[PDB]
This record gives sequence, C-alpha cells and structure tokens, in this order.
Amino acid sequence: SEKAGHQTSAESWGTGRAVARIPRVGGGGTGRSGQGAFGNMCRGGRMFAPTK
Amino acid sequence: AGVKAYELRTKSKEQLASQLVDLKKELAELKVQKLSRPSLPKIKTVRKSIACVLTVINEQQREAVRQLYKGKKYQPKDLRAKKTRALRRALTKFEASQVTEKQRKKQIAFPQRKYAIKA
Amino acid sequence: AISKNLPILKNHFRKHWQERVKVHFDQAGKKVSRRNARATRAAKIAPRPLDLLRPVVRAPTVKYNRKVRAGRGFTLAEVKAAGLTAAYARTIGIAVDHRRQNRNQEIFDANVQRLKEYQSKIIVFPRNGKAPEAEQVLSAAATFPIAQP
Amino acid sequence: GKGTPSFGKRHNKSHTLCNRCGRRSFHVQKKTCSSCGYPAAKTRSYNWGAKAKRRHTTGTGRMRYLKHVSRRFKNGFQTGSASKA
Amino acid sequence: HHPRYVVLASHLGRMMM
Amino acid sequence: AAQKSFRIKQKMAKAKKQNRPLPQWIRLRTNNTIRYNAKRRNWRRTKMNI
RNA sequence: UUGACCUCAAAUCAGGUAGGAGUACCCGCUGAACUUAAGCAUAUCAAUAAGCGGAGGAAAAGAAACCAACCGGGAUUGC
RNA sequence: AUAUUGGCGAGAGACCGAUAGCGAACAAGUACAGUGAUGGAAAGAUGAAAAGAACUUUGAAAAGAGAGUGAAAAAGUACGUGAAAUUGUUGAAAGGGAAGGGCAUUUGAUCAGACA
RNA sequence: GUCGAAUUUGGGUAUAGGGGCGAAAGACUAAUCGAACCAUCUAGUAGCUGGUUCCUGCCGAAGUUUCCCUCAGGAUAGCAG
RNA sequence: CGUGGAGGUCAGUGACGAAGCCUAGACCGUAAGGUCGGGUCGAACGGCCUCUAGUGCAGAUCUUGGUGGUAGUAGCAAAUAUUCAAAUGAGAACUUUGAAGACUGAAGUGGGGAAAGGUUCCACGUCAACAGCAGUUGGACGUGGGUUAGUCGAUCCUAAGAGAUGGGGAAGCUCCGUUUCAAAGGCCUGAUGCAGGCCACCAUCGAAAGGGAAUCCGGUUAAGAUUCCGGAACCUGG
RNA sequence: AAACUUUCAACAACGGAUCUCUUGGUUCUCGCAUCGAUGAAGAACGCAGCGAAAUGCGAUACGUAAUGUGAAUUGCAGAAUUCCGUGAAUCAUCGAAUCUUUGAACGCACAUUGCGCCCCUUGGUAUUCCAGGGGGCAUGCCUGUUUGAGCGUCAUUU
Repeated sequence: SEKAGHQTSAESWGTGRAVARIPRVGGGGTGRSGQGAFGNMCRGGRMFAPTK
Repeated sequence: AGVKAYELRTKSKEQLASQLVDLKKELAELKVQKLSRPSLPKIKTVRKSIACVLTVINEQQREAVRQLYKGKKYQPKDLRAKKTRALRRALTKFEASQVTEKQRKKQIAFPQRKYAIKA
Repeated sequence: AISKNLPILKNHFRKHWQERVKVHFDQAGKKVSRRNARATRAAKIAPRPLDLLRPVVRAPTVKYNRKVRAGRGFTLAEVKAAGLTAAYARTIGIAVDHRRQNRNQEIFDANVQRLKEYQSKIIVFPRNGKAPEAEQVLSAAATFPIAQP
Repeated sequence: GKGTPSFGKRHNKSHTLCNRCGRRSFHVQKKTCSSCGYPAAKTRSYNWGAKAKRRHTTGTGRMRYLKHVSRRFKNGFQTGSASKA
Repeated sequence: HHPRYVVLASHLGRMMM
Repeated sequence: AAQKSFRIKQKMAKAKKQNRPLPQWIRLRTNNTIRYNAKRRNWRRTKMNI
C-alpha cells in the first residue's frame, strides 16, 4: 500500500540530544512516542523501494 | 409461556386495554419479589407480553385510520411509502412517459422494423 | 550531467507522474465483457444484425485518396435514387447522412447499386401477424464487403 | 518562575463539552468547537487531516438507519407482508 | 510512560575566543 | 465543585457504575479471551477530563 | 358611492421543495512554495497540493458558425 | 463504448506470515498524553479432550513433599517448542601489575581404525 | 527593597502570529519567541558527515594535462579490464 | 557457497518421530559451507535440472526488545520527640486503648467555604500489588450504604461584551452592523369579526463574589440537614 | 590448600529468538447503483436473572409482529409444555411497528436537564390561576386562497 509506513507526523530532533538523527514521533504517554519513524531500518517503517 | 399475537387479534379495543393494565399490575408485583429472591427470570415473559399487546393495539388502530383515508389523494405522511428520498421525488411512470403530439405522430408513422439480411 | 557519447534524451518525468499510471491488467476481462455485451445485444435485436449498412467513400487527403473506405451514411440523393425515403430507410437498417454531398458520379453509382443490392437480400416482416422464421446474420459489413475499384 | 510555580495557577477551563460531538473541545468564549465546528451547520473536516476524517467518518458509529437500506434495495423496496404459503 | 526533554541547556558558557 | 451542572453529574454517575472488576463467570465461557477489565479507572491514577 | 386593473404586502392560510452527510471517479472557482536551472528574478515544479461551490451511477461532450485543400471527409467519447 | 485508493456482492495471486502485513489477526482509532487543533501503542499458540491435580502430610498462609489425570507435567492457566546476552549449583583446569591469538613439542583427558 | 498607593489581587471580558502586547529587556504571547503551536506540500534540496551484509581464482591504478563563478565539485586526455 | 517463493523429476524423507535448538563427539572441502552420532522435541521437509527476488550484517551517537558491570554501592540526614504497659495477632518501633513528656499557639498543624477533583465520605470483610523501612493500619483491594428545600443558590435583571433580524459586501467559506434608510405589534373601552383610543423600548445571551420577595431555635444519623422531625413564623400567585 | 576471578560441559534460572501454525492485511479482476425535513451521518444517557467491555437494541430497550426451518440455549440457573406442533432458538429471513435526549435540527435559549405562547381534554367550586394527558408554533422560495396598502391608476354615481 502506498500509505504504508508514512501515516505519521514525525520529525527529527536534531543533533545535541545524545540520539541519532532519524525522524521521531511526537507527543507523550503512549509508548510509540519518540520512536524512529520513516526510515527503512526503523520498526514500523517503510521498506526500501516499495514494490510497485 | 407468554401471550400469543394471533389470539389477541380476535379481541376488541376494550379487551386489549384491560389486558394491558393487568399485565402492568403483575409486573409491578414481580419487581417487589426480585429484591427478596436471588433470581426471578419470569420477569422476562411478562415484559415481552406487554410488548405483544402494545404492538397489536397499534396495528388495529393504524388500520382504521387507513380505511378512513381510502382513495383520497392526501393521506398522512406516516402511512405513505417509505422509499428513498430520491425515489419519492422522481417522475411518476405517467409523467416520464409523456410524449408530445408531434413525436407521437412520428413514432406511429415510422416504427422500428424487424428484418433479417440473410435472404 | 553530460557524461559520454550518448544520445540526448528527453524524458518528461518531472511532474508527479506516479499518480497517473495506468497499467491495463483488465485487457482480458474487458474482452470477455465486450463479447458478452455483443451477445446480449444480438439476442435483444434479433434477427437484425448488429450493424447498419454503410456507404463506399474516398479517403480525403493526398496520402490516402487512392483508397476507398467505409463511411457515415448514404446521402439524400442516393436514398432517393434507390427508391426509398430517408425516414423509412432508417427503420430497415440503412444509415443515412445529411452532410455528405455527391460530387463524383462513380461513387454515386456504386452506392446506389449498394442500396439496390441490399433490398434484394433482406426480409422486412409485416407490422402485424405471424412473421416468417429466419436465421440471424450478425454482420452486414461482411455480407456486403467493400472492394477497391 | 515559568515552571512549577506557574502550573499551580491552572483552575479555569478553556473548553467544555460539545453538544454535538461531546468531546470537551467547545471553547467557552468563542462559543465554537475546535473539532466539529458547532454551531456552524457543517461539520469541520480538512483534507490535510486524513486521520481526523477517518475517526469521525460514516461507519464509525451505529448507523441506526443506513445499515438496513442495502437490504431494502435487494428486495426492491417491497411493501406488504409474506403470504404464509 | 516517561517523556524526556532537553535535560539542562545553558550553564556551559563560551570557550577560548 | 459542590455546585455542579446536571450534565457533569450525569457523567459522574456513569463513571461510578463502570468501576468494578470483571464478572467472574465470564471466564468459564467457551472460547473466552477476556482476562481482566482493561478500561478500569481510579481517581488517583488518571483523570476524566470532563 | 360601487366595481375593476397595475404593483407591493401579511397570515401557525391549502399542497410542496432547499440545506446536512459522503466525496475514489466527475463539473467549475481560487491558488502556492519546497524543487530544477549546479547561484537567481522570466521559466520550472503546476494551470499541481491546500481552501470554496455543485451532481450521478457514471459525469462531462454531442448532432459542426468542424476538419480540410483531396478523386474530398462528416455528432460526441476512449485506445 | 470511457473513469472509479469511496459504498455493496462476488472470484483470485510465483504477495506478507505476528519487530512482517493496514496504525489495528485480540473489548483498535481502543488504553493512554495535550487547554486545543491533534498525537496515538503493546498485546495471537496448554491438550484430542480440563481429564485445570480429589485425598494424605509440614507450615499461620502463599506454597512445599507425596498421591493422581494425560501419549507427554522435559505441557500446571507464570502454560507448544524454548536460542543468545546475563545467572546459581556440580565436575575438570590455570592463575607474582590484564586476557585472548600464531609455529612446535611434553603431560592429562577423548576419538577412529586397518585388521582376517 | 517597598508596605495607603502609578498599590496587591479573584472572576467576567477584548486583542491571534509578519499579528497582538510592550513604563522598551528583542521582553511576553501555556517549561517554546531576533517571528508560537498543530497537520499537510514532504521521503523538501545537500558539490558536505557517517553506514553500506558470502568465499575463492586472474588482472590492477591515480592524486597529472586543458576547460568551468573552477579551488572539499565536475567535463576532458591519460593510467585500468 | 547459503536463504524465501515457482514449473519438472526423484512413484524422495516422515508420528516406528519432519522442521527447530543444544553437543572442547566424528568425517569431507583452500574457503563460503556440506554430512553423520547422541540429547530435546512434536507435523511437516529435502536432493537434482530450471525460474524468480522485499536474498547473506560487527559497526551507521543505526530501529525495537531483552540484559549486564558499576552494586547490595550512592543513598532513604529540612519542618525540636519521643517513651512505659495491656489488648489483637503467626508476626507489632509504626494498629487499638490507658499513662507520661512535647508542639502548632486564634494572619494555627483549629473551625467552614470559592475554583478544581469525582466518591476519596461511612460501615463490614480484608493484605498479592501501592504507602521508596514495616504494617494486623490506610485516601489501597472486595462488597454495600449515603446527598430530602415555596424561604440557601441557580432560575429573573442588567455591566464590560457577544449576537439573530432588516439590509450592504464577498467567487465562496462567510464579513460589517445592533436600532441601524424596514409596511418591524399589543393593551383596553365595549360589542371572535368588529366601533375607537393609548402606547415605538426594538430579539436574545452575558455575574453560584454586583441588583434581588420570603425561616428561626431545639432534637435526631455509621455517614444528611437553615433541606428531615417538634414547635413558632414569613413571601408570591389565586 | 581454600576462597575469589576466568574457559568449557550437564542440570536448573532470566528472556522470548527460532521452527511449524493463521477466522488478518495487501494487489489484481468481475457485477451492482441504494443516505437526508417520511428527520441522515455522528454524539449523549440508558436496557439482560446474574455484564464492566466489543456486538445488539431504545421505556414495546441483547429486543415486539410477520415468513422459512423444525429441538434448542449452555458459564450457572431457569423454561418444561415449547416435542406427531400456529413451536425451541444471541437461528435464518424481514415487507408491519416502537425508535429516550440530541444533532442540517426547526417556538426562544443552552457552561441552564432554563423560559414561553396556541388548540382539545381531565381534576382542583375556575374562559382568566394551578397541575396532569394528547396535538402544535423556524427560515428562504414556487403555484393557488383569504384579508389588505398606495391620488400608480380606469370607468361609474353626485
């Protein structure tokens, strides 16, 4: 599905917070909040070169 | 267990009114007993009997209003057909079939002919 | 960049082109559907053919005027030259066109012949009463082919 | 202080329950809901809010009336009663 | 769950110049 | 607040009757999956936000 | 004094209809910048995204104030 | 004739197989966070069948040790299998400011065998 | 430090982001302010930094020429199989 | 050389044990790897000729989950303070009762309320988890009970202000405006028409601290009272 | 020599990888055209003998009538005539009904379970005050009805 892996509003924290620069989920009190988001290496992310 | 709809259909307006109050009195008693006995499932049958009497009263009373409005062009909105809103506003079979006098002459004079081309 | 000895290509894939790709997976299913619809239309209009009769015509430009192809419909001068009327020809499967003008006596005569031959090969059933039994012929273009003169 | 001492002053609601969507997004002073737009006739929905539409769209509720229409269409919007054959 | 934030910020000053 | 609207009190009434464990006999049912009341609430652990 | 006409009003007057939802496809209005140009302003992305009005099972188009320059074709739509 | 990531009813695939595939195989737009717009998870598998361990004994009890059900408790509702990091006991071995590795042989343990 | 006033303060109410508000510090506008917060365009672009997963056999370099808003980059001739 | 899946064949292996995991036990290959024995387990898997690809990890301050050393370590040190006996209990520095020594010291560590919370209020049962020690106790867990008004509030009025209508803008979502360029409606004399006459605010929303019709004492509950009970009063409408 | 530290094995721990499973997802294809003032989509609060939730339903509330089938439901209890029959059942089908408070939401309002007016009828000695029961009162526009306004305007009586 073309939506898969991209139904998220994540953004990168940037350098300076002792964490890598992959985008991350916002908010709090959820468990998903703060996770790696879009990248192909990220759990729940989008696969490299989605099959068309 | 419980009243039967096809038996009630033989009774009159007054009898079904008397039976409704009797069932309501009986349910009022059973409620006073459910707070002493751990379980009293019979309360269900009495509850559905009051539903059966009310439905047959409403069915008798609606039919009389339906005989009173027999054949007159305006009748209550509750009794008209509950089709879709769009099916209630489209042209009737009569109106959509209306054809001008000119077109009627042409259809009669030159109808589609059946034919075969083999021989 | 420009890198080696290769042709200069022009690929217009700079818009959001992935939102308007059409792959025709339906090629086979559309064929079965067109073929079914053909069969139900034949059963509805039986025993008439699925086609109307078309006229002989010359292709317009200088690249094609050496050839003759089918057309829209017989013109009013041809329909009258063949003993019919436009309003009636349309009820017995002859296509009529009111925009074409005859300006060449060779095509005019070929189409008049075509209409006369057609009327010799059809059976028009009576308006009321038992109609004769007849088998259905599905194409008239095949029954009346166009031959290059 | 901007932090802990400031948060101790929070005892006034800005939003209360909405009579239409019932969501506690009804601004008291503007008298409008930031979720459904009440009292505006239309319900608020934006095409950049794909998830927002999904949460509130048709089918997410009971469909007290619309669930039966497909049954009525199958039978041709019939009227009457079964014949008891 | 436990949110996390920019732990301290400031208090580092500037160096050399 | 002691002085409260009927709309708020009505929602507190619903919150009161929802504060109970899972009925025990539900675990004896055929093909039962429910283990505990997952929507349980307490005044000390989370707030209704009504 | 009485009766018309024109125009404009009021009724819990008799019978009707419009709003809201859905919105993948359809008919319009309005309308960017990121981006490409190894910079950048015309240009490009794009007559696109977002915003707004309006329908149906299809919509829209349609029987030439068309194409042509030929031995001339002949409504519209799709490949 | 043409369009259809929506609604309804069907048939399929060289597709994914529980960190995969939709965010959601489960009471999933659920619990939970924010004043608000909005953000938004983890979580499937005892056995063919509960036959889910009657009764005896120690303890205040939770539980333990027996007895029993089952093909199997090396399946006991902390339940198919049950890896690794990390850890307890038993056995063997070395150890003067790290440990580990390469060539060769002594010592201990272990392995195979031509066989006629 | 000041403590009868240019005083302290509750609730109600008005002002909304290139806007407000400012006895003026670029201060405050929900722990965010030399331009708030949320979703989308958006996987924005990067000549720049990091990473890029199995074995064996044969061969094997360049940091130089010319052109470029060219100097951490490319085209071009060379070296290479 | 190895992995997921596909067409053909070996009438391939298998509940008399397929796949997976463990094994300083064995053999083959220079290597990637392939093969056998034993233990554990329980329902499917492989050789060879071909086809196909979401096909091989030590790293990316990589993603998600699990777990160490540091380590029984830092520490649990503000607000003067505790002690003796019996009772309950398996168990008492921490619960109940009695005695003693102290503190808040009337801009209190006392007695009530507003915003906010939402059952925390009271009773019986009760200790797995929470009260960073303990617990027989608890604002915890299980099960119930409890909030009584003509007089107290809201309701009514208007304040800063918000906002229908009549109208004018705007492609439109909607903007301006509040008595404005409007034919803007309702009472009485009398008889539901009718004879008159009087009267133009202009809808409405906006205060549980502003304006405002009317209730006090005594008793009573495990938990309610200016609300219940006894007695004695008052205001509005009719 | 022990303890202690380290390497390996057997058993036991912590953890949930691997293997085998699958009422889910995902892409392709075929057919159909059906929401709303006859009150929709959505929301709030309620309903069972013992339910908190998902599912169903609306004071006729896990449902009422009607049609088909023909002995169940099940966690415990109940029903027992409901078993050669106008009849079990969270059964299938569905054409007749009910459908709380709301929402385009429509008497006016609504951080209020706030305040009115009209019609029929019942009780309080009551057309006027009070309470109960039932039925109503938004706005724009079209076609007609009735009642009107204007020296805009025609004829006619005097």
